[PDB]
Amino acid sequence: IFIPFRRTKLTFKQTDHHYMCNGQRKIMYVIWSQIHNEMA
Amino acid sequence: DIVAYNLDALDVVKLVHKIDDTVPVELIQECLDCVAVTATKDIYPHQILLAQWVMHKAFPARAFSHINKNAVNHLLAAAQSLMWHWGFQQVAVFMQVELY
Amino acid sequence: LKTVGVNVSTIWELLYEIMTSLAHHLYATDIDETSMYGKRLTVLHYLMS
Amino acid sequence: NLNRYKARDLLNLSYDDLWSLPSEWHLIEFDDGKTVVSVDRITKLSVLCWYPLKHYKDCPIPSDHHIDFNRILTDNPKDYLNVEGGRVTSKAMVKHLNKAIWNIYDWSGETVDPEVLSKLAIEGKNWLYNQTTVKLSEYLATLSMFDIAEVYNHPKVREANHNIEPTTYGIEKISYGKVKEVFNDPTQFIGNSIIEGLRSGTQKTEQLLQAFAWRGFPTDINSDIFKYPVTTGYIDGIWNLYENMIESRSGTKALLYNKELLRVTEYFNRKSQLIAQYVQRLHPGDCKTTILAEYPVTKLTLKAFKGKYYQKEDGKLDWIRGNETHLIGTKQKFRSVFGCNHPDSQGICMTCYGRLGINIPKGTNIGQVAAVSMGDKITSAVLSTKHTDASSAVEQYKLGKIESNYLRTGEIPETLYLKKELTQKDYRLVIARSEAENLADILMIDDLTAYPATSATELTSLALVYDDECGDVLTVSLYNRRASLSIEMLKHIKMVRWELDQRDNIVISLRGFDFNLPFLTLPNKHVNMYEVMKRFQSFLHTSKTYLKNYKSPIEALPVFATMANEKISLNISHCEILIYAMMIRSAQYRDYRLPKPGINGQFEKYNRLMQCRSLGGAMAFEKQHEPLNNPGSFLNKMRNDHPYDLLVKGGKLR
Amino acid sequence: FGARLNATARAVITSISDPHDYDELHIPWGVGCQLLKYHLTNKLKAKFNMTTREAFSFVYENVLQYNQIIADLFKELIAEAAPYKGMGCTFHRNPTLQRGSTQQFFITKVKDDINDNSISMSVLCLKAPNADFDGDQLNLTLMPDVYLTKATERIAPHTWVLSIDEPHEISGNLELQGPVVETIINWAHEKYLPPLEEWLK
Amino acid sequence: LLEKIGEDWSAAASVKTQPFGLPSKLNNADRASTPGRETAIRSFGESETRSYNCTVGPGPTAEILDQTNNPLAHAAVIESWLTAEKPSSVPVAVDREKIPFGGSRPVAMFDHLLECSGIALEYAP
Amino acid sequence: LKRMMPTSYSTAVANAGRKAFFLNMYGDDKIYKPFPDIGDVIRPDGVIFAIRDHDDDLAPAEMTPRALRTLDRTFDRAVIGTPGAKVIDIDIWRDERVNPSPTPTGMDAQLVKYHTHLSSYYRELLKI
DNA sequence: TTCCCAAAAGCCTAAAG
RNA sequence: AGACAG
Ligand SMILES: [Zn+2]
Repeated sequence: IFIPFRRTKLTFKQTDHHYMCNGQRKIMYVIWSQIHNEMA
Repeated sequence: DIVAYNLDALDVVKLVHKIDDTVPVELIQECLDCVAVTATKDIYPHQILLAQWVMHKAFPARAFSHINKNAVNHLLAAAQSLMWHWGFQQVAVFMQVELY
Repeated sequence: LKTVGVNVSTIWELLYEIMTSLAHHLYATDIDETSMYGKRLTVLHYLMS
Repeated sequence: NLNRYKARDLLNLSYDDLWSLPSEWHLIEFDDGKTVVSVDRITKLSVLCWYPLKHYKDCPIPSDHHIDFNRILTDNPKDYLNVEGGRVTSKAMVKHLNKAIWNIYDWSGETVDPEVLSKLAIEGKNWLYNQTTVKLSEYLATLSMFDIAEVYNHPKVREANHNIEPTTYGIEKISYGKVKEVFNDPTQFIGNSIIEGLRSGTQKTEQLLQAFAWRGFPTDINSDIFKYPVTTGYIDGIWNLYENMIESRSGTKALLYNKELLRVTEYFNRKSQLIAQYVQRLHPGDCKTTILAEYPVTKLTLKAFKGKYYQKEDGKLDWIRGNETHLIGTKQKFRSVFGCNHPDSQGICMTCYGRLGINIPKGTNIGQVAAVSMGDKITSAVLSTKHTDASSAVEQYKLGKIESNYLRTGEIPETLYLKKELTQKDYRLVIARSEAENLADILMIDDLTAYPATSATELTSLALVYDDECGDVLTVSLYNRRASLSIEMLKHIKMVRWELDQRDNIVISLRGFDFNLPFLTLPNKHVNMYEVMKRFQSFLHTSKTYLKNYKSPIEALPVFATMANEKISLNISHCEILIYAMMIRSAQYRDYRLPKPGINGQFEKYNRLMQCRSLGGAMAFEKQHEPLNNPGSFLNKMRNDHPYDLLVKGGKLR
Repeated sequence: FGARLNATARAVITSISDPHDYDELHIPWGVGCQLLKYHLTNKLKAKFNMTTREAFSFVYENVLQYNQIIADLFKELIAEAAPYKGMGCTFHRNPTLQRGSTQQFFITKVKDDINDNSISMSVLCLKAPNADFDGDQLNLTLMPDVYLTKATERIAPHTWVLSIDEPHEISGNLELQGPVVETIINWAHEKYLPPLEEWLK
Repeated sequence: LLEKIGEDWSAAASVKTQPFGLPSKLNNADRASTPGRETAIRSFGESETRSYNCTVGPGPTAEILDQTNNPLAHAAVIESWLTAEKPSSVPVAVDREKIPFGGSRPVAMFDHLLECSGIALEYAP
Repeated sequence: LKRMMPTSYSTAVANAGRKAFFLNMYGDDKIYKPFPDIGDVIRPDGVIFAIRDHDDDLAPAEMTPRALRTLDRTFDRAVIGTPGAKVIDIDIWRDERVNPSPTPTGMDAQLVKYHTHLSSYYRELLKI
């Protein structure tokens, strides 16, 4: 999901991740967005 | 163009007759014989200026700043012959000259 | 965002909408990148960048 | 009571006398014992093709030089009264020029320079062109609405353009078959410019088929086939919106596959030419070498051996021709480039190379010839992928011996299946996370009905594992065709979920999965010749088929030969030259010059060969600072010579 | 490895559909005048009492205009190229893929039409490159020597006759063009005579 | 009618040279000053010099590139054109004895630049 | 092809100041004309401007009336258009606040003419 | 911009004084 | 490095 602002040109991406509920493994999407440009 | 102007200025009889058809060939021969000795020394700005003035109907003036030394000497001989035939003998004397 | 159909007033509201309502566009999107309807023909925002 | 003429006497006639012959049926008598019944115009064309024979008055003219050589005069009139004559094509006239020049070559003791023969061939073609352009100023060809109507109004074409099931089988094998049968009939259309040109190769059949018959399944920018075909051809108007848009996308595909595929292909061609330019000299003669290469001749690769010497029985050398049925599928001892102990360091003999070396000009770089031939063929194939796209029959995916032990095919044109033997043990699928990024979406969607299976995953390798912990990895993708998990297994994964692994690979238990259901649905996508070119590049420069992995070039040539001949018809001599350019002698001792006789030596990668063979050849390739700043380049080691050396310096020989 | 040759021209390839020679090229008036600048200067100086400056002035003045003198000079240059059809030269089509992309030709005549900025390469030598008359400009390098002409003789068109990928076959690049093949078809494959049985009877 | 009508033909017997001797491109004022363009066409690229080096011996190709690169060789070619009774069919264009190989400007620049680094490419003995 | 003749409009720009001066290519000995007038026709050899570098020491060589008319292809700067092409118009820009005028007296007739017309036009615009 | 592919970094595992 | 021509 690509959203432009006056300053930034942000992008919202997603990946998968695992977590245990009631002892059983479950998979959910984690939505991330790099915002600190110096991170790259 | 510079190579062509070198090969052009290597001849004098044709250019002299292009300036003036009525020029004896004996003067041309004498000037060439004098070039055969004068080519050793250096060429000075007044000589080049006079040769550029006299010979522009057949040879471009600015080419004098690009052509080689032998071509300049032959053009000086042709200009001296033209001056000698015309009657300006004093200036003709100052064509093939050494500094001192 | 109000024109599109989102009610953002603060960037945290935007993050909540993306995490809850706009996340539908991340895995199975009703609209498509291939189309060109519902798009603007902007001139000034790029000239006066 | 036909007329009579003699081949040699008729050839000696002047052009004015030759064209001033009556319209007749005449018996042409050749220097052999066969006589040909022919009409005057075919005879005149035959003589204009025979033109190279004028300069050699002592070479007999066999009966097969004539264009209409099908008819032969015999005692029984049953064999020549009604026989179809040889079609006159540009290819046919070139073939007759070829026959004449090689008759000249073979009649002598092969002591004729082939350059002279090629000179005579172009001279004959030029005289033919001039005489045809001058004399045939009224026998022109004309096109208008009348010809298109004449082809269009044929009742069988009209039937072949109606009542058609919109499928690949029902269009591109039935209706196109009917239209081909109509066109190929030698009696239906006579005097029609379009079909007269079609019967002689002037027009390729594919365009006329797409015009008169239904246009078939255009392609999008990505090489996928639309489900719904085009009902209308080009003679009738494609007036709908869907069909116009999809053919427009075909045109867009043409533009892009031109531009960017040229961008990559020319770079690969440059690298191949740079590397092949090391193999320089082809010296005519024979090296009398005893080393032979045991090559397996197969059906597909037989045409690639068209010029090469090999040992027959009783130790005799014969060269493969275009037609050998007995040798098909058998191992023969060819005389290859490898194992040629020619004195030259970069030179090979004529016999070891092949018959093709005769066509090679005298002072030519043979490695460049091989590289240029490959570049032409691959560039043409990559650009004209659209030419082969006229048929919507997607290239089927083949299963290897290891893959067939786990996967089967049937009950569906595209999708694969799991064999019942996998029920014996609790097998388990392992896939990469890189190739499965949008998979978890199936968990969030509560109805996997409208969800496309192709967007979930794009697989190229699957590890089937069972507990002991053994199992095997299988390659499922065919170049551009990346296999995707079927809807049934997407539902199973949604029901069962998965788990990661230390190797960061998704692991799925296949226990409880309903078998005999679709598995690894294959996309309806054409294989790209661009991917095949990438495969060629990777070959030349869990088990893959890189060239360096092979021990000896003898067992390495057939793999490359088959791989190339799958899509480009490349001679075996060119493949041998390229592989021999790839070779290296004593790679341990850091010696990079070409091995002699050609087998005693390993293989090497492209970059090391380019940057460690000759610095002059390394300057024209990438990263000049790497060999400039290299200790080995300063060592006084024997090295090969490259033409750029003379260009690296100003021209000083020594 | 090569950059920006001198004595080089580049022009749209429009050809001659006339009885000609395959090793025959027709450079036009402007290309002939500028490319053969010093040849024309030499001829003017040798024949007429003209200074080299006058020679350049005449040549440049008569590039966009026609005259009989410079045409005669072109004809005499091509004639004085004695053991050749004309002035040897190399002709390039880009991209250089095959042997036939670069081929030797011999200049035979500057065209008298000033409006023809065209280059009459032979019809036969068209298929060796991918040269079609759809508005493509090809390159032309004038060989300044007989030694270079003899060297280029190895790039002459007769070198690509024999196919480099077939043992005994002429390359498909020598096949006749469309119109000529169709003319030959319409001439030879016509029912202008009765069948053989009816012809005998 | 279309554009690309011609009129862009660029025939040039001899092209003006940079101070570092090599033909250059034409600037606007100096490109609109000649009847028809006077550009030095790059008819010898990497692919063209490949084809020449392979079809013909590298000798003649190096000679052509030396005539183009070395200004003295080009001057000798023009002098041979002008100082011949037959400007066509000149026996030898550049007398290599008078003008030896190795004077081409790019190659001399490359060799000098390497020598400034302490290295020089030379033939194996 | 006569029915299909494209019309081509082109612009030729020449600068002459202290660096160089216009030659005489459209006028006789009596009248000095550097470039064609409006509605005039370019020479059979399409040549305009032909400006020559200004050198005082070469005055009796490259400033004689014959030398001004004569064009040396080398050492001179001409702009070469299509011959026979009718001139549509001319735009003149002049820096009039240089006390020593670089152009010698005599070779500034058409220049001053067109500059005066353009100055009147722009002055009337400014007055409006 | 994104895919190719080689070369250097870096890491666990293993052999000799 | 963008467009155009092949
Ligand atoms: Zn051998």
